[PDB]
Amino acid sequence: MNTLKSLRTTFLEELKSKVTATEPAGLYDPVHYILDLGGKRLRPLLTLMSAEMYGATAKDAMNAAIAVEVFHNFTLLHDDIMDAADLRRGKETVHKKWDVNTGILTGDAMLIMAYRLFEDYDKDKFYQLNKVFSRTALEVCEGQQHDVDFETRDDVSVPEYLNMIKLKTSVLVGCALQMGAIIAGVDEKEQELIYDYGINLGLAFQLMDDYLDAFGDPETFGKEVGGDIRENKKTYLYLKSIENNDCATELKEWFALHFENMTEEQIDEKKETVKVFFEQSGGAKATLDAIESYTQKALKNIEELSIAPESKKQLTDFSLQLMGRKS
Amino acid sequence: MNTLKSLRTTFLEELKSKVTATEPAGLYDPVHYILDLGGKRLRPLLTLMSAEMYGATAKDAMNAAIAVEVFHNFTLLHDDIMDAADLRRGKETVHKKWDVNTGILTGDAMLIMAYRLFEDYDKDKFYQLNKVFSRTALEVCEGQQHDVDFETRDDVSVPEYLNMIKLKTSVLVGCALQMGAIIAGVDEKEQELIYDYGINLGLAFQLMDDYLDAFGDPETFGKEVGGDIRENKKTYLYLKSIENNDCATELKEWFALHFENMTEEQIDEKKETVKVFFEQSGGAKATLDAIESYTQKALKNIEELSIAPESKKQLTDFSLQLMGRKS
Amino acid sequence: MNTLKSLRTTFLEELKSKVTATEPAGLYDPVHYILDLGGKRLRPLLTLMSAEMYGATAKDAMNAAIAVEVFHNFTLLHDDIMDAADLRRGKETVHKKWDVNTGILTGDAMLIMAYRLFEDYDKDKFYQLNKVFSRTALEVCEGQQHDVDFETRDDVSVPEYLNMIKLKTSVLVGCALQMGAIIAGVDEKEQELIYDYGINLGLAFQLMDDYLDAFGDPETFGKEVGGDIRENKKTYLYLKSIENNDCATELKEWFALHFENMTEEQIDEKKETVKVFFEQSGGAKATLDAIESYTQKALKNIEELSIAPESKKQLTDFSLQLMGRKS
Amino acid sequence: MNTLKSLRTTFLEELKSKVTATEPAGLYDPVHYILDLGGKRLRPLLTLMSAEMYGATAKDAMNAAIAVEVFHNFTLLHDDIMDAADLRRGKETVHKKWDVNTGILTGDAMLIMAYRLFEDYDKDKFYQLNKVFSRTALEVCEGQQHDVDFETRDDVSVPEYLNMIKLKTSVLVGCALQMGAIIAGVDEKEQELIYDYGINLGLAFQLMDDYLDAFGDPETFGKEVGGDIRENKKTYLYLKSIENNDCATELKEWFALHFENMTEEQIDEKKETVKVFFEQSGGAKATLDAIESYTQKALKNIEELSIAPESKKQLTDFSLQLMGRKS
Amino acid sequence: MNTLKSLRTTFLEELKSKVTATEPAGLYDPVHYILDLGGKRLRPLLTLMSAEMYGATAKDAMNAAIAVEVFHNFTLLHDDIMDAADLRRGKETVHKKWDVNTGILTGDAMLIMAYRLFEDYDKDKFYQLNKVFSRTALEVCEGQQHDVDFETRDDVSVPEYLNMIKLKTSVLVGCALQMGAIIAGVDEKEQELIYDYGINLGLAFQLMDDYLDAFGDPETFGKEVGGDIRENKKTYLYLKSIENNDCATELKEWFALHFENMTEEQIDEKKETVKVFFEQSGGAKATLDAIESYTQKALKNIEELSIAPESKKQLTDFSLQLMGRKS
Amino acid sequence: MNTLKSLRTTFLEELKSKVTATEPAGLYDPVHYILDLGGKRLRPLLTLMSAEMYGATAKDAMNAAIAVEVFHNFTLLHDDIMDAADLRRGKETVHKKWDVNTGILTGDAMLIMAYRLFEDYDKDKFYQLNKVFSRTALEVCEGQQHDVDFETRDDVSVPEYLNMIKLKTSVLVGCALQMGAIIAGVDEKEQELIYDYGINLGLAFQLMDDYLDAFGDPETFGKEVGGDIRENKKTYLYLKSIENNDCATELKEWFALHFENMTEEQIDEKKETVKVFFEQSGGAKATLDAIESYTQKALKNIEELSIAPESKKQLTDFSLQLMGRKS
Ligand SMILES: [Mg+2]
Ligand SMILES: [Mg+2]
Ligand SMILES: [Mg+2]
Ligand SMILES: [Mg+2]
Ligand SMILES: [Mg+2]
Ligand SMILES: [Mg+2]
Ligand SMILES: [Mg+2]
Ligand SMILES: [Mg+2]
Ligand SMILES: [Mg+2]
Ligand SMILES: [Mg+2]
Ligand SMILES: [Mg+2]
Ligand SMILES: [Mg+2]
Repeated sequence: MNTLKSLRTTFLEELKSKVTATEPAGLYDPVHYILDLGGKRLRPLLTLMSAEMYGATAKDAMNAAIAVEVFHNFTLLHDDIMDAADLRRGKETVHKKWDVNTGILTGDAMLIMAYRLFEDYDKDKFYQLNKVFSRTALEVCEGQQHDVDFETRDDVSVPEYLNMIKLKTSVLVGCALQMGAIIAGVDEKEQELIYDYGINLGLAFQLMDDYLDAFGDPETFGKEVGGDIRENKKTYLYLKSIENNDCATELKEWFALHFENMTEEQIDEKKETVKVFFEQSGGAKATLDAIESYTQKALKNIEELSIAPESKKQLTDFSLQLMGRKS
Repeated sequence: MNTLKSLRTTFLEELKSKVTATEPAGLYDPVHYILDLGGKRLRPLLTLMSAEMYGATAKDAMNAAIAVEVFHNFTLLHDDIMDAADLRRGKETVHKKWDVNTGILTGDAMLIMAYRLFEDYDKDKFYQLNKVFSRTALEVCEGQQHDVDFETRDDVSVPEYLNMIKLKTSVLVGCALQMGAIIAGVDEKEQELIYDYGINLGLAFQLMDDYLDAFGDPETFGKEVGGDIRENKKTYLYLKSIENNDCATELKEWFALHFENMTEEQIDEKKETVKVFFEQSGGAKATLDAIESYTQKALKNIEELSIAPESKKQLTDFSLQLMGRKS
Repeated sequence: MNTLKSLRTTFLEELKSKVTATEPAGLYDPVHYILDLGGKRLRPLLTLMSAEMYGATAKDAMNAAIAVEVFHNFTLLHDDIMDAADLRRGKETVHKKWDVNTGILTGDAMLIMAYRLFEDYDKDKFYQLNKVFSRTALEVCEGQQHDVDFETRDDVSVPEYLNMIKLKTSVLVGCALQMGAIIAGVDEKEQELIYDYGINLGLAFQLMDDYLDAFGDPETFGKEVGGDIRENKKTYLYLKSIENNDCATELKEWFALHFENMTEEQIDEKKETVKVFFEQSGGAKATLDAIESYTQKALKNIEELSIAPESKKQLTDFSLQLMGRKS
Repeated sequence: MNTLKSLRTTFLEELKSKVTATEPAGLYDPVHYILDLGGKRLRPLLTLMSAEMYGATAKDAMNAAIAVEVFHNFTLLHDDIMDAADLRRGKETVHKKWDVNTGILTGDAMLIMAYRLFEDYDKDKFYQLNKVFSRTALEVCEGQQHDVDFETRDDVSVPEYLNMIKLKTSVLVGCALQMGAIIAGVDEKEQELIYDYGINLGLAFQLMDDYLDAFGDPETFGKEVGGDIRENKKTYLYLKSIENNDCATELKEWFALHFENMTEEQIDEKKETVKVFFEQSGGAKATLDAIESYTQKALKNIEELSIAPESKKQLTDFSLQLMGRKS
Repeated sequence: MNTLKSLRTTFLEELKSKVTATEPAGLYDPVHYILDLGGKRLRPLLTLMSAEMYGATAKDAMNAAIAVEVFHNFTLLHDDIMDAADLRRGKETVHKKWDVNTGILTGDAMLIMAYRLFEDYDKDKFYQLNKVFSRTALEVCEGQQHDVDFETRDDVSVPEYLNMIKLKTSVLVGCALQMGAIIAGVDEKEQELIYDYGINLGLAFQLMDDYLDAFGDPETFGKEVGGDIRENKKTYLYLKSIENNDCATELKEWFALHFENMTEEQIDEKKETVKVFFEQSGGAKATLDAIESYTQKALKNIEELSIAPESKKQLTDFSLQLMGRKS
Repeated sequence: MNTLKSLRTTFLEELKSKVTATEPAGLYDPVHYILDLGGKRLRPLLTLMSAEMYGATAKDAMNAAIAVEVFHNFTLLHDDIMDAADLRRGKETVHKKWDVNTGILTGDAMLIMAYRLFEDYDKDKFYQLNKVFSRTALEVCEGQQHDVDFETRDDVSVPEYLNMIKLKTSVLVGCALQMGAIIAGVDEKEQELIYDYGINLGLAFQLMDDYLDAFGDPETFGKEVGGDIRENKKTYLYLKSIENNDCATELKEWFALHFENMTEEQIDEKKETVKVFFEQSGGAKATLDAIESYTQKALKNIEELSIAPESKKQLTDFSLQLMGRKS
């Protein structure tokens, strides 16, 4: 496959070229805004990489890659509204810069624009793309609802948590890879194998996000360190920490304090104290083990793909780099 | 074609049978709720009527008919949020019964469920259905944004108003008819002719809604009489009324008072006084003329369709009944 | 027994004489205010009537009678806060005239002042008075909590409703009568018999309040007609109405609309429509039957009391007058 | 007397055993919650110590000791509502964890449960317990109202401040000791002597709390340092500081700034600057002198009690330990 | 003097000609808006009438007449903000159409523009105009503050009420007349005589407004009937009504209910009931007597002015017409 | 001229003596409060200095000097309301200590009191004082509106910014000097020359305030460092910084974040980062150059005044000291 940097450069050129709606501005200005917040564009690049590895061009896969990115950004726009997020990537969220009604309607327009980007494909690929895309989009809705339901549950199991993050953050990784495979004309059995890789990669990636939310390096315009702790989100780190009967009661008591009932200094003490319980309980290590375990499962999936050994080496290195390890 | 009553009965059976997602309840309970608020189901029945007239069965068109209804209800769910509507058809809106975040996410899930209802069609019809559906859905978003933009404009032309209501309320009428024609295997030229009928019908229907909002018979759990007046919506009735230099200045002055700066009795006096200006200006008659004119255009479209004369008589009668006239 | 009018006159003299705390004004001004809102003073007069019937004087029972009234008013003060009531007996509630913190603290001071009014009794009666008073006060708290719990339950049984109104409104009727009996030196078996009368009377009285809330004559500064309907309170009238499978579904649908999602006219239509369902279902008649049935049970209790036949005739007439019937 | 640690251990066992109401949970769950927030339980242990010193057992005094603690916690529950406190002892307040209406009603239920804990005593002690308890409870209400009244007064005298803290925080110390003496069968003259000790101890203790609010060691989940300063509470420390005509004008000017008109850094500068004025004015020393003076008065009261010299040594040491001094 | 209608016509021409500032629009657009709300322009026309009667022209007095109107409108702009008025003369208030900050700043600009309209006068008249204008403007501020102070007083005397309405509404009537006299070159003794007429006229006019607020004919876009009653304003009508010991207690009790604690129907019942107390107490008649009495005092002032008997007849008729009587 | 310190001492004596209105307290208490917040009283002292330099006494100019200070404080009172300022000079703003309505009405009373302080001047000076005062006051209103208009403009030129700060902060400096010259009997040509000095001085002074807002030394009860940055005020520092095409895009992006969408730490990072862009762009130096340039223009104006060379040396030194330079 081409280098990430080469694919990203082509991708950002083709994005500007294929997303051109401008009028009415009240609808489309926020689409250009959210697509211009930058970053790694991991999801669309999985589509291009999959395509190349299986014999097609980036150029062939490009409209589908752009659908994936438009879709993902549609989810961020509605999610920022539902989560009352003020900033995304150091910039105002769409509903803050404009208004909530703009966020609702523009996000709706982006989901539809994503579907439209499939229309240049032949009838057979068009059908296959729409089918895995729609199943994935509806799964992402279910994952969102599960995550909301967990907010008022005091009894969430690790299996239920892994099912939720699979639907909410991993199926679209699978889907992005599967779409490149569809464009290359690969069969269903092969499509499912690359999909499965995407599931294990996506689960490792999200478990890593759970870990770094608590233990990650602070960035002022980056993700707040200890946001999950402050908001009492029951992530893999917390769920594993409370399996230890020594820490469980005083972890549950920290997770009973709302941040609106607390001063800055109380919130910071809660983050330092809960971080220490995460280490001492074995929860932090159990989280690093689960990330390691999903990454290995993803590497074994790569070994079984019908792609050239170069392609497996590139994918194996990309997977290790994504998980902050070295090649 | 079968009778409306026969099609509606089959439609409500097939709706219950084909929309079965139940878990998670936080996502899908509101889908069953909004689909159970009743009424005429005009849009899906246009799909079934189109199908029958051109040779297919209701049963063949049914999944597409249900897509149309799921789509329309998705738009009502987001619209009720954006318009802060408390009631729909005498019952609490989804965002009032549940919450705004439920309305946002459930509406997203309904748009995706609509797309999925195309999946049993052959690859050729699947392609055609998705294409006219997506273009229609994005047009409905544009119409919504235009209607929002008109709120802060003091200078809206009749042409701009007719373009907005075409996108917001008529293209989906066209689309519902065009989808039945696609299922019957009709060609693009014929599909566009039935689409065009739907445009003229949909414009007549919406101009009728503008008229009845001011002059309609009061229903307590029905549409408020004078809601457009209270909210200073610049509808066809107002736009034509202000063409009269005798009424224009004191109509613009009534339309400058926000209802939040007014007592009940002031609002009622504003409605009675503006209603009288609508009559005396010629605006009310000009609105009835435009409804009459669009209805005639729709009747001429029916005369040119490639359908049996029975089918034209049934459609001609359905069009007159819809516009509160007699056969 | 003396006439109600004679007892009430003595009672209001002794009230002014025995509740004299004035400083600090921020605490005690609201006590004088709430005790001066007038009405029938039913509860304290039951204490005086019980005392006389069993051989003691009004004067002997007076401090205990005043405790009962101070207690009852303490409950109204906290209840007006918890129910967000703006007016009581045509005048501002304590928390509206002053503030919520005044309502909380003054109500606390009134409960304690009630207990103190027992202190002139001999050690034996003091003990008995405190014991039935405290059990009654804690039962009234439980009844309040049950009524709150019923707000979020869709499944309340008639037995659970009768248990709630017994605790919330009837045990204090029983208690007021039992306290007069204690002051007259009557034994526990007799005390319980008059208590039981008070339970049946209190249940009849509250079932009558449920009936008149819907069907009572309007008083502008009196209880709103249809308040229970507007607030979707599941009272005996509603619980019996929904036993009719013909009315049940559209009663439950009316009871799903919050009044904050409705206009005045929608609220008035809901009250007229639900009132009609109450009649047509058999719920209204079943409510009048239950009032009749509790009143008869109370009359039989009177026949078994150890009091002079005069005393039974006076009590029998008082019971019928209270229930808006004739002697 | 037994050791504090031994009495506390027995007390927490007997508390769990004698406070068993669980249904309805909406009423009683918050009672178990507030009684489980831990700490020294000073007030109930004064009751047990008094009992032992005068010849009775802890076991005899236990129900009365538990009444004292239930009473005190009832006051904290209403006080946390009226003061808008978010946390108590590092945990959410009842009105934050549940709601305000829960706090109002559960607190009412706790006052009544306290009264009920007297019922196992003989009629003579029952009478005496209820009488000093009720007088104390009503005095605590008056002290609360005085403290509220001082918020809008610019003219509060040291005598008026000492009278307020006596009613609000000291009479219950007196009362707790007096109740143990009543259970031991001691006479009124002796009961008043131990009561008086409790008054002087309670005044020393509260003057110490005034001192430590400004000058105490910071605890993140403990009492905020400088809360009285931030809220402009006119405590003994401020009242003595303004007797100095050199500091008075700029102290009154600091005490004119609301914390809602200030940034964190302004609040911290106000606390550092006012703390310095407290030292330099002589106010801090005058506060330490008043604590010393009340402690000595309490020690002289101990010398005059009719108890064994051991008992006086234990009480003398307990008094010095409470005031953060050594034996 | 010219007819009111002739003076008003010249006045509205000269207003448009002499108030021409347009940029920046954010400052001056609201000046044109508030000056275009129409009505009788009584105050400026008093200036023109005074001028003519004493020998000058309307044209000479015009800039001063316009100052008076600009001043009066400046007071209405700030008053509408402070009173939270939504409408003025059937149109949105400046702070509702724009914002509060616009109302504050534009009103400030209008006071200054008023002062500037004196600048074409000779140095002697300029001095005299500025002096009576400034004293009047500061008196109007004092009257406003007194009216605010009366809101929290339960003890307002008729003398204090008459002093307040003199400052708030009458001194500017006096001032407008005095300014015309200054322009005609009249001496101080004569200027004070016409001023005094204006005081008695202005007091009659305001007492009439107090009367008509309760008893006036309803106009939907006019002054609310019973606004003073709803807002518990202690006007001459209420102050005289409570002199009757028969009505006083239940009038004070009606005047204790805030309209925010009341339903529409309670407010309407309060207005009907208080109106009846106003009649039956003698308060309504005492108000008509005071209006009659001030009008007669004004007529006697006219008899003593140094003007032609025509001028006295015109002024006498104008005074009677203003008070809704006939010539 | 006398020393600043000598003039300030006389000024504060004469202020206390000439501003004596006390009743009603609700109107005048806030006038005494805002005039007692201290500082340099630059503006009134310019009036006294101008008077002395041209031959009059301080005593002659004093009433006009006090008008200037009363006027300036009137503007601060309304400005603190419109800007929602909580503190002024370390003390609560008038609208926070009292209320907004007090701020509106008291500020109105202060503008009128200012005008009244001209009344002891002879008719010729009275006329000249009123005329330059009123033109200045109306210009200050226009400058305020321009500054408000700039909040919603993305396109503000340096010329438009300099025009706004001239009207908002410099014309009153000119005016204060011109009034002293009028009192000394100087001619219009000379009056305009001292006015012009005041314009250049006032522009230098305000450009210095723009500079020190970003780069000034922090004072806790002083002006917040980086307030203009936090509020995205487009001051000379920002306008010059964005002329550099290297910094412009990321400066505009920082200036797009509202502080309500940011944490403390994000605000502090924004201030540090924007401060660095101000230096590196050349904007900071260009601001120091413009201050230097206006100061030199002011020094040249001093050289051309018709005053004694002493007077020019004193004024030259005062100008350099004001701009934080040395003599
Ligand atoms: Mg994200
Ligand atoms: Mg997540
Ligand atoms: Mg609709
Ligand atoms: Mg519409
Ligand atoms: Mg009641
Ligand atoms: Mg009830
Ligand atoms: Mg505490
Ligand atoms: Mg305290
Ligand atoms: Mg008016
Ligand atoms: Mg008035
Ligand atoms: Mg300033
Ligand atoms: Mg500025």
